Amino acid sequence: PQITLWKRPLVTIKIGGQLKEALLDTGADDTVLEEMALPGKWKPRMIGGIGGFVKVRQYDQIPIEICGHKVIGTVLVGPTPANIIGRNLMTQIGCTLNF
Amino acid sequence: PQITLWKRPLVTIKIGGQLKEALLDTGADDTVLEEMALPGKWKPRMIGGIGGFVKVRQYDQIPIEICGHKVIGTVLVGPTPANIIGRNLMTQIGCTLNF
Ligand SMILES: CC(C)[C@H](NC(=O)[C@H](C)NC(=O)OCc1ccccc1)C(=O)N[C@@H](Cc1ccccc1)[C@@H](O)[C@H](O)[C@H](Cc1ccccc1)NC(=O)[C@@H](NC(=O)[C@H](C)NC(=O)OCc1ccccc1)C(C)C
Repeated sequence: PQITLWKRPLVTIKIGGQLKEALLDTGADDTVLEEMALPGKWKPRMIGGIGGFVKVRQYDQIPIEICGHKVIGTVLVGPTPANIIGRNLMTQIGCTLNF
Repeated sequence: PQITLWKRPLVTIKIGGQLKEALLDTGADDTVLEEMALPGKWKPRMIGGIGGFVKVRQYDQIPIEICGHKVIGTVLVGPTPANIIGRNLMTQIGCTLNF
Protein backbone atom coordinates (compact mmCIF):
# COMPACT_ATOMS: atom_id res chain seq x y z
CA PRO A 1 0.00 0.00 0.00
CA GLN A 2 0.84 3.67 -0.31
CA ILE A 3 0.04 5.45 2.98
CA THR A 4 -0.27 9.24 3.05
CA LEU A 5 0.39 10.95 6.35
CA TRP A 6 -2.69 13.09 6.91
CA LYS A 7 -3.39 10.54 9.69
CA ARG A 8 -1.06 8.48 11.93
CA PRO A 9 0.15 5.62 9.72
CA LEU A 10 -1.39 2.83 11.75
CA VAL A 11 -1.20 -0.79 10.66
CA THR A 12 -2.52 -3.98 12.17
CA ILE A 13 0.21 -6.33 13.34
CA LYS A 14 0.02 -9.88 14.53
CA ILE A 15 2.54 -10.85 17.12
CA GLY A 16 2.58 -13.66 19.63
CA GLY A 17 -0.84 -14.67 18.34
CA GLN A 18 -2.26 -11.27 19.24
CA LEU A 19 -3.54 -8.54 17.02
CA LYS A 20 -2.38 -5.04 17.70
CA GLU A 21 -2.41 -1.73 15.97
CA ALA A 22 0.99 -0.16 15.57
CA LEU A 23 2.44 3.01 14.20
CA LEU A 24 4.75 2.77 11.19
CA ASP A 25 7.35 5.00 12.63
CA THR A 26 10.28 6.12 10.48
CA GLY A 27 11.68 8.05 13.47
CA ALA A 28 11.98 4.81 15.44
CA ASP A 29 15.15 2.76 15.04
CA ASP A 30 13.56 -0.11 16.90
CA THR A 31 10.15 -1.62 17.33
CA VAL A 32 8.49 -0.97 20.70
CA LEU A 33 5.29 -2.59 21.75
CA GLU A 34 3.11 -2.03 24.77
CA GLU A 35 3.24 -4.59 27.57
CA MET A 36 2.38 -7.92 26.09
CA ALA A 37 2.90 -11.53 26.86
CA LEU A 38 5.69 -12.65 24.58
CA PRO A 39 7.15 -16.10 24.99
CA GLY A 40 10.90 -16.67 25.47
CA LYS A 41 14.03 -15.02 26.85
CA TRP A 42 14.83 -11.30 26.78
CA LYS A 43 17.52 -8.74 27.60
CA PRO A 44 17.00 -5.44 29.46
CA ARG A 45 17.45 -2.47 27.19
CA MET A 46 16.67 1.24 27.28
CA ILE A 47 15.22 3.41 24.56
CA GLY A 48 15.26 7.17 24.49
CA GLY A 49 12.53 9.39 23.22
CA ILE A 50 11.33 12.89 23.60
CA GLY A 51 11.80 13.80 27.25
CA GLY A 52 12.61 10.44 28.73
CA PHE A 53 13.93 7.00 28.47
CA VAL A 54 12.20 3.79 29.23
CA LYS A 55 13.50 0.42 30.22
CA VAL A 56 12.28 -2.23 27.85
CA ARG A 57 12.62 -5.93 27.30
CA GLN A 58 14.46 -6.86 24.15
CA TYR A 59 13.22 -9.93 22.37
CA ASP A 60 15.26 -11.14 19.39
CA GLN A 61 13.98 -13.06 16.39
CA ILE A 62 10.27 -12.52 17.06
CA PRO A 63 7.80 -13.25 14.27
CA ILE A 64 5.50 -10.36 13.42
CA GLU A 65 3.08 -9.98 10.60
CA ILE A 66 2.84 -6.30 9.67
CA CYS A 67 -0.03 -5.50 7.40
CA GLY A 68 0.21 -9.06 5.87
CA HIS A 69 3.96 -9.12 5.61
CA LYS A 70 5.59 -11.68 7.80
CA VAL A 71 8.87 -10.51 9.19
CA ILE A 72 11.01 -11.63 12.11
CA GLY A 73 13.09 -9.36 14.18
CA THR A 74 13.80 -7.65 17.40
CA VAL A 75 10.87 -6.34 19.37
CA LEU A 76 11.13 -4.17 22.44
CA VAL A 77 8.44 -4.43 25.06
CA GLY A 78 7.79 -1.81 27.66
CA PRO A 79 5.67 1.09 28.91
CA THR A 80 5.32 2.85 25.59
CA PRO A 81 2.09 4.78 24.94
CA ALA A 82 1.86 3.35 21.43
CA ASN A 83 2.92 0.26 19.57
CA ILE A 84 5.66 1.44 17.29
CA ILE A 85 7.03 -0.34 14.26
CA GLY A 86 10.53 0.90 13.76
CA ARG A 87 12.90 0.85 10.88
CA ASN A 88 14.23 -2.50 11.97
CA LEU A 89 11.00 -4.08 10.79
CA MET A 90 9.94 -1.52 8.16
CA THR A 91 13.06 -2.40 6.14
CA GLN A 92 11.91 -6.06 6.22
CA ILE A 93 8.64 -5.21 4.63
CA GLY A 94 10.36 -2.93 2.12
CA CYS A 95 8.83 0.25 3.42
CA THR A 96 10.02 3.52 1.82
CA LEU A 97 9.29 7.16 2.27
CA ASN A 98 8.46 8.85 -0.98
CA PHE A 99 7.91 12.39 -2.04
CA PRO B 1 12.97 10.91 -3.81
CA GLN B 2 12.29 7.40 -2.58
CA ILE B 3 13.97 6.86 0.80
CA THR B 4 14.49 3.34 2.14
CA LEU B 5 14.79 2.97 5.89
CA TRP B 6 18.00 1.01 6.37
CA LYS B 7 19.27 4.33 7.76
CA ARG B 8 17.50 7.16 9.64
CA PRO B 9 15.65 9.09 6.94
CA LEU B 10 17.52 12.36 7.41
CA VAL B 11 16.85 15.36 5.19
CA THR B 12 18.38 18.81 5.04
CA ILE B 13 15.94 21.56 5.97
CA LYS B 14 16.25 25.28 5.74
CA ILE B 15 14.45 27.23 8.37
CA GLY B 16 14.93 30.74 9.66
CA GLY B 17 17.85 31.07 7.23
CA GLN B 18 19.62 28.14 8.87
CA LEU B 19 20.41 24.73 7.54
CA LYS B 20 19.63 21.76 9.69
CA GLU B 21 19.37 18.05 9.29
CA ALA B 22 16.06 16.60 10.36
CA LEU B 23 14.47 13.24 10.64
CA LEU B 24 11.45 12.51 8.43
CA ASP B 25 9.42 11.06 11.18
CA THR B 26 6.08 9.40 10.45
CA GLY B 27 5.59 8.71 14.20
CA ALA B 28 5.67 12.47 14.90
CA ASP B 29 2.40 14.39 14.59
CA ASP B 30 4.28 17.65 14.82
CA THR B 31 7.63 19.04 13.80
CA VAL B 32 10.11 19.55 16.63
CA LEU B 33 13.41 21.29 16.19
CA GLU B 34 16.31 21.75 18.54
CA GLU B 35 16.77 25.14 20.16
CA MET B 36 17.10 27.68 17.45
CA ALA B 37 16.55 31.34 16.96
CA LEU B 38 13.22 31.70 15.26
CA PRO B 39 11.77 35.14 14.75
CA GLY B 40 8.27 36.04 15.98
CA LYS B 41 5.65 35.12 18.58
CA TRP B 42 5.08 31.67 20.08
CA LYS B 43 2.81 29.74 22.43
CA PRO B 44 3.95 27.25 25.09
CA ARG B 45 3.10 23.69 24.20
CA MET B 46 4.02 20.23 25.46
CA ILE B 47 4.80 17.15 23.42
CA GLY B 48 4.96 13.64 24.67
CA GLY B 49 7.37 10.99 23.64
CA ILE B 50 8.77 7.77 24.89
CA GLY B 51 9.35 8.26 28.62
CA GLY B 52 8.75 11.95 29.00
CA PHE B 53 6.94 15.22 28.07
CA VAL B 54 8.95 18.35 27.01
CA LYS B 55 7.81 21.92 26.97
CA VAL B 56 8.24 23.44 23.57
CA ARG B 57 7.61 26.73 21.87
CA GLN B 58 4.97 26.56 19.19
CA TYR B 59 5.56 28.74 16.17
CA ASP B 60 2.78 28.90 13.59
CA GLN B 61 3.14 29.58 9.87
CA ILE B 62 6.92 29.16 9.74
CA PRO B 63 8.55 28.72 6.33
CA ILE B 64 10.66 25.59 5.99
CA GLU B 65 12.27 24.11 2.96
CA ILE B 66 12.46 20.35 3.39
CA CYS B 67 14.65 18.63 0.85
CA GLY B 68 13.87 21.43 -1.70
CA HIS B 69 10.18 21.57 -0.99
CA LYS B 70 9.08 24.84 0.51
CA VAL B 71 6.30 24.41 3.01
CA ILE B 72 4.96 26.58 5.78
CA GLY B 73 3.64 25.28 8.99
CA THR B 74 3.82 24.89 12.68
CA VAL B 75 7.22 24.22 14.14
CA LEU B 76 7.88 23.29 17.74
CA VAL B 77 11.13 24.35 19.30
CA GLY B 78 12.55 22.77 22.42
CA PRO B 79 15.06 20.42 24.03
CA THR B 80 14.63 17.58 21.56
CA PRO B 81 17.65 15.40 20.82
CA ALA B 82 16.90 15.45 17.09
CA ASN B 83 15.25 17.75 14.62
CA ILE B 84 12.09 15.96 13.70
CA ILE B 85 9.91 16.62 10.70
CA GLY B 86 6.47 15.42 11.57
CA ARG B 87 3.41 14.57 9.60
CA ASN B 88 2.22 18.13 9.74
CA LEU B 89 4.96 19.04 7.29
CA MET B 90 5.43 15.69 5.57
CA THR B 91 1.87 15.96 4.24
CA GLN B 92 2.82 19.34 2.68
CA ILE B 93 5.61 17.81 0.71
CA GLY B 94 3.43 14.89 -0.29
CA CYS B 95 5.39 12.32 1.63
CA THR B 96 3.97 8.77 1.69
CA LEU B 97 4.95 5.47 3.18
CA ASN B 98 5.03 2.71 0.63
CA PHE B 99 5.45 -0.99 0.80
C1 LIG C 1 10.23 4.60 19.94
C2 LIG C 1 11.68 5.01 20.23
C3 LIG C 1 12.55 3.77 20.21
C4 LIG C 1 12.17 6.19 19.35
N1 LIG C 1 13.59 6.41 19.54
C5 LIG C 1 14.57 5.96 18.76
O1 LIG C 1 14.42 5.27 17.74
C6 LIG C 1 15.94 6.28 19.24
C7 LIG C 1 16.66 7.28 18.35
N2 LIG C 1 16.69 5.04 19.28
C8 LIG C 1 17.16 4.58 20.42
O2 LIG C 1 16.66 4.78 21.52
O3 LIG C 1 18.34 3.76 20.37
C9 LIG C 1 18.86 3.35 21.64
C10 LIG C 1 19.89 4.29 22.22
C11 LIG C 1 20.06 5.60 21.75
C12 LIG C 1 21.03 6.44 22.34
C13 LIG C 1 21.83 5.97 23.39
C14 LIG C 1 21.65 4.67 23.86
C15 LIG C 1 20.69 3.84 23.28
C16 LIG C 1 11.54 7.52 19.65
O4 LIG C 1 11.02 7.74 20.73
N3 LIG C 1 11.68 8.45 18.70
C17 LIG C 1 11.01 9.74 18.67
C18 LIG C 1 11.97 10.93 18.47
C19 LIG C 1 13.40 10.77 18.92
C20 LIG C 1 14.45 10.91 17.99
C21 LIG C 1 15.78 10.79 18.39
C22 LIG C 1 16.05 10.54 19.74
C23 LIG C 1 15.00 10.41 20.66
C24 LIG C 1 13.69 10.54 20.26
C25 LIG C 1 10.10 9.83 17.46
O5 LIG C 1 10.92 9.73 16.31
C26 LIG C 1 9.04 8.73 17.39
O6 LIG C 1 8.40 8.81 16.13
C27 LIG C 1 7.97 8.91 18.45
C28 LIG C 1 6.95 7.81 18.22
C29 LIG C 1 5.92 7.86 19.30
C30 LIG C 1 4.56 7.87 18.95
C31 LIG C 1 3.59 7.92 19.96
C32 LIG C 1 4.00 7.95 21.30
C33 LIG C 1 5.37 7.95 21.64
C34 LIG C 1 6.33 7.90 20.64
N4 LIG C 1 7.31 10.19 18.32
C35 LIG C 1 7.32 11.11 19.29
O7 LIG C 1 7.91 10.96 20.34
C36 LIG C 1 6.55 12.36 19.01
N5 LIG C 1 5.54 12.53 20.05
C37 LIG C 1 4.28 12.66 19.64
O8 LIG C 1 3.99 12.78 18.46
C38 LIG C 1 3.21 12.61 20.70
C39 LIG C 1 2.48 11.29 20.64
N6 LIG C 1 2.24 13.66 20.54
C40 LIG C 1 2.13 14.70 21.34
O9 LIG C 1 2.62 14.81 22.44
O10 LIG C 1 1.32 15.78 20.81
C41 LIG C 1 1.02 16.88 21.65
C42 LIG C 1 0.07 16.44 22.74
C43 LIG C 1 -0.07 17.23 23.87
C44 LIG C 1 -0.95 16.83 24.89
C45 LIG C 1 -1.69 15.65 24.76
C46 LIG C 1 -1.55 14.87 23.61
C47 LIG C 1 -0.67 15.26 22.59
C48 LIG C 1 7.40 13.64 18.87
C49 LIG C 1 8.68 13.35 18.08
C50 LIG C 1 6.60 14.77 18.23
